[PDB]
Amino acid sequence: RIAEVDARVVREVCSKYFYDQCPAVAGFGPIEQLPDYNRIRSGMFWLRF
Amino acid sequence: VAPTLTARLYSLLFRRTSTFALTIVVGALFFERAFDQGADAIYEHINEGKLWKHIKHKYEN
Amino acid sequence: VSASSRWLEGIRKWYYNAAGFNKLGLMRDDTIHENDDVKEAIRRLPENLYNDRVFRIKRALDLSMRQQILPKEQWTKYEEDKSYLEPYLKEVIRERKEREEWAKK
Amino acid sequence: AEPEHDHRKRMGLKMLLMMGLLLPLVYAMKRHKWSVLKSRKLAYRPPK
Amino acid sequence: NIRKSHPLMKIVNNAFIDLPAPSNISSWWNFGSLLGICLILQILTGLFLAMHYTSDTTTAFSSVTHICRDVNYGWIIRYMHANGASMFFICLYMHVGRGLYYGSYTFLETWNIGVILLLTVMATAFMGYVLPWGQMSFWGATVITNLLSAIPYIGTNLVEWIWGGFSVDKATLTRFFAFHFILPFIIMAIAMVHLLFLHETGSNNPTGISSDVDKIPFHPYYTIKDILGALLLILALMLLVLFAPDLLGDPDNYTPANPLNTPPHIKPEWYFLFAYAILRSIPNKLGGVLALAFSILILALIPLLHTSKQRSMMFRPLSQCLFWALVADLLTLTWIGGQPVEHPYITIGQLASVLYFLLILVLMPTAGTIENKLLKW
Amino acid sequence: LTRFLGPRYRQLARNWVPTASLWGAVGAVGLVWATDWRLILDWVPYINGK
Amino acid sequence: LTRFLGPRYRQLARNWVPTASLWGAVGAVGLVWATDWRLILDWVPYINGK
Ligand SMILES: CCCCCCCCCCCCCCCC(=O)OC[C@H](COP(=O)(O)OCCN)OC(=O)CCCCCCCCCCCCCCC
Ligand SMILES: CCCCCCCCCCCCCCCCCC(=O)OC[C@H](COP(=O)(O)OCCN)OC(=O)CCCCCCCCCCCCC
Ligand SMILES: CCCCCCCCCCCCCC(=O)OC[C@H](COP(=O)(O)OCC[N+](C)(C)C)OC(=O)CCCCCCCCCCCCC
Ligand code: HEM
Ligand code: HEM
Ligand SMILES: CCCCCC(=O)OC[C@H](COP(=O)([O-])OCCN)OC(=O)CCCCC
Ligand SMILES: CCCCCC(=O)OC[C@H](COP(=O)([O-])OCCN)OC(=O)CCCCC
Ligand SMILES: CCCCCC(=O)OC[C@H](COP(=O)([O-])OCCN)OC(=O)CCCCC
Ligand SMILES: CSC1=N[C@@](C)(c2ccccc2)C(=O)N1Nc1ccccc1
Ligand SMILES: [Cl-]
Repeated sequence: RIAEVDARVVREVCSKYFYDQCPAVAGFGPIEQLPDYNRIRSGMFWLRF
Repeated sequence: VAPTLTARLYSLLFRRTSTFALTIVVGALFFERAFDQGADAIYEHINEGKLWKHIKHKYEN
Repeated sequence: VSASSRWLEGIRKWYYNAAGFNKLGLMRDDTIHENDDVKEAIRRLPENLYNDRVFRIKRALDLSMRQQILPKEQWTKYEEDKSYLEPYLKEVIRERKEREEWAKK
Repeated sequence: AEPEHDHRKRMGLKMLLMMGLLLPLVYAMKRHKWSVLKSRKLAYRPPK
Repeated sequence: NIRKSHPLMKIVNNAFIDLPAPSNISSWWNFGSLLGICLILQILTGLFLAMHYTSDTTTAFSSVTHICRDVNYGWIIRYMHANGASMFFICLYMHVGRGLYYGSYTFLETWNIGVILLLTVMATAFMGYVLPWGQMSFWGATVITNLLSAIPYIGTNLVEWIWGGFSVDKATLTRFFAFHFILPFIIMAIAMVHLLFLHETGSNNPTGISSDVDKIPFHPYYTIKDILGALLLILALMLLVLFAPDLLGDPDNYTPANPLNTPPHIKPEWYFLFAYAILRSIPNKLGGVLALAFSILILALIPLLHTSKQRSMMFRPLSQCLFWALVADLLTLTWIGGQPVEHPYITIGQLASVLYFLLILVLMPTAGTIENKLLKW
Repeated sequence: LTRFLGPRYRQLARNWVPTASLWGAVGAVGLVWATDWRLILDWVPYINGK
Repeated sequence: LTRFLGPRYRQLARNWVPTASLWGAVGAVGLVWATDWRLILDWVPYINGK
């Protein structure tokens, strides 16, 4: 099941779960500089792509 | 459980920014024709037989 | 002590409810304009009052954003408004006035 | 005195129609982004 | 991350993207960017008018005509520029009123140069309205420039030196066009210093209480609200351009300037009528002029008149009422300014004129001292 | 100069090729639409008119 | 407001008084010279002319 994996597989698999998906976030401590959720959410895609 | 139109639009057009932008530029092209076509059709139906486009047929010769 | 200084409180309770910062769950000292004297007084607050002051202000800026207020049950009662900052603030001013009196000797 | 009279009204109609579309859509984008904040909930849990 | 380290995009980042801003600033905080937009519109429409306008009395009236009839889409450019100037003054007056109601004037540096930004815009729109060279343009230009003749000893010299003659004529129209061209760029430079001092502290907010405990990034929250606001700014402009272009303009300006007779009743544009009323409220030359200057320079000494221990009027009912009596009083002075010096408009103009200066200098300062004592501090 | 020719860099080229050819469609279509280039816009069926 | 009235502040006033009255001579003379104010410049002997 590993040797099947090549670069095309990770791109397809990662986009399926990561690209343009709503993440869950949890913060604890001195997190004033923790980016706002909309900024986090916009980091889940690239306008160049 | 066939995905609705909004879901099939996302999967095919919107997920990639490039295709998202392509259909904005194409959407602008076809929106421009139908908007100026329909809009001008309203402006003159209100003002029917009031301006030169309508009375052009009298003074042809 | 008397009935005349009691309707005096009645018009101060009136102005209090009209001012309406109690509608955001706030206390009078939460609304003081921060100058150098006030910033010092806030610096001197113990941890519990500082943290309480932070949350009440945060809760109010949240409400102000939504143009909402708290239920009447949760408004700050004029009777229970702790002037927690004026003791610290009055000592800050007292120290500053002392410096100013020395500065002209 | 105003030869542009008819043309300005035709434009005025197009301006009203586009605004009737764009104002609620842009309003919707504002509300979309801001919804993260408008429904946020706060809790204060100090040590005792 | 290049957005934070490129020396050019660094200054953009710290001003429009990652700038901390309060989470609760209302629509009254939208007018800062609408002023910038208004300025940009007046640059662009202004620039494209200057490519077809000529600056001499013989054809200055005709070149504007030439724009509204012959050049492609110049009539719309011209009404955008004319009505854009009026939208500029709407935004200016909301901007200032926001600052007074919510106490933003305590930012002395930002505020005190804001006053300078008000004067230079007035000086611009003044020297813009002269350029079409209509009747109102000419005699409105005559009344204003003669205000300097009231200065003792050196009055007449400054007027004739400004004029380049013995009355407003060809020499004035040429230099006024040069001044009207260059001032909006000076404005943009000072508006940049406006922001520089502002970012030193960040924005105030409706409550007058520090928002450090609860800030949000400017992007995407206030980028989108500023877009929405701008789209409502375009709406206001285009309704005036495309459905009522001559509502604010006076008809008399559509007759070429005549240096030999006046109209029976002259009225400035709406955005100067409140101040013209103050001028006429005094039967003295130098008195009327000084009362006119202090009418606007009163803003410079608002911060010295702050008596409240609270910053915003949100929690000060007694100051709220005096604030709205000032808007009504200013709305009254605007009405008088648009009416002829005749009974009873004269005496009304004087009572509203005292009420203006009485509110700012007496009633509002002492009103803040009362409500401090009502709150026991 | 020739750091950028080897196995990995030709893989990156082939990964971003489908995207760049689409941004060329955005620009090209965007250039036609903005300038009203009539030589192209005649064969597309619906916009023909005015 | 009245921080600045006491023994030390009246001493500072009297220390800088000779200087400020000289900068008023610079400004006043500088204003006459720049604007060519003839009402003053007639009594001074040498500049009389042209
Ligand atoms: C070098 C370039 C400098 C440009 C500087 C521009 C300054 C900004 C001024 C903004 C004015 C708003 C629109 C008025 C024109 C008009 O009314 O549009 C009239 C035309 C009809 O026209 P028609 O029927 O004659 O022809 C028809 C030929 N097919 O359709 C419209 O109604 C469009 C207007 C819709 C509503 C306005 C929404 C505003 C959105 C923001 C866009 C701003 C972009 C800024 C780019 C710099
Ligand atoms: C010098 C120039 C003179 C030129 C003359 C111009 C003619 C005047 C025409 C009058 C138009 C008035 C515009 C409409 C104002 C409506 C305000 C209102 O609906 O709400 C009052 C609001 C109270 O809201 P709080 O902020 O206290 O708390 C909210 C809690 N939910 O409180 C606020 O929102 C008030 C914020 C400030 C309002 C700005 C208006 C003032 C304009 C001129 C001021 C110039 C003074 C020098
Ligand atoms: C030589 C001729 C060349 C002509 C070329 C023509 C090209 C036309 C434009 C096409 C470009 C599209 C790019 C694009 O949409 O991205 C920009 C953002 C992203 O939106 P957002 O929904 O955040 O993310 C989308 C993510 N995705 C792609 C995975 C679904 O989209 C938005 O957020 C934009 C929405 C707001 C637009 C308004 C901005 C204008 C300023 C204000 C106007 C009013 C007052 C001036
Ligand atoms: C061409 C003129 C001007 C421009 C472009 C301009 C622009 C801006 C902008 C963008 C802001 C920040 C955002 C906002 O609060 O809306 C601001 C804030 C401010 N301006 Fe102006 N302004 C101008 C004139 C003035 C005038 C005439 C005054 C006062 C007489 C003034 C005083 C202030 C103050 C006190 C603030 C701080 C407001 C706050 O953060 O609460 N400005 N200005
Ligand atoms: C804040 C900036 C500006 C304001 C408030 C403003 C305001 C005005 C006003 C009220 C008029 C009178 C229009 C009329 O009565 O027809 C005018 C005319 C004019 N403006 Fe401006 N202007 C600004 C910037 C500019 C700039 C930057 C330029 C040129 C580079 C310019 C060029 C002109 C010209 C040529 C005229 C005469 C044509 C006409 O009357 O329409 N303006 N301006
Ligand atoms: C010609 C096309 C210009 C494109 C500008 C652009 O997209 O800016 C970024 C944001 C949206 O992207 P993001 O913030 O989600 O970040 C995505 C991160 N991957 O869009 C806006 O809200 C900016 C408004 C600009 C007004 C002048
Ligand atoms: C760089 C600025 C381009 C300015 C072009 C212009 O002003 O428009 C003229 C033509 C009109 O199309 P046509 O089919 O009439 O053809 C008329 C042929 N003369 O549009 C074009 O052909 C667009 C070409 C763009 C190339 C960069
Ligand atoms: C603020 C700018 C001053 C501009 C003055 C000007 O242009 O010069 C005119 C007079 C000439 O002196 P005079 O003796 O002819 O006198 C002629 C009398 N009209 O010079 C003066 O009187 C200088 C006065 C300066 C006061 C601030
Ligand atoms: C130069 S004519 C003129 N310029 C305006 C636009 C203006 C004046 C002052 C400040 C800014 C703008 C104005 O209202 N008038 N009209 C007018 C009519 C009578 C008296 C004075 C001016
Ligand atoms: Cl004209």
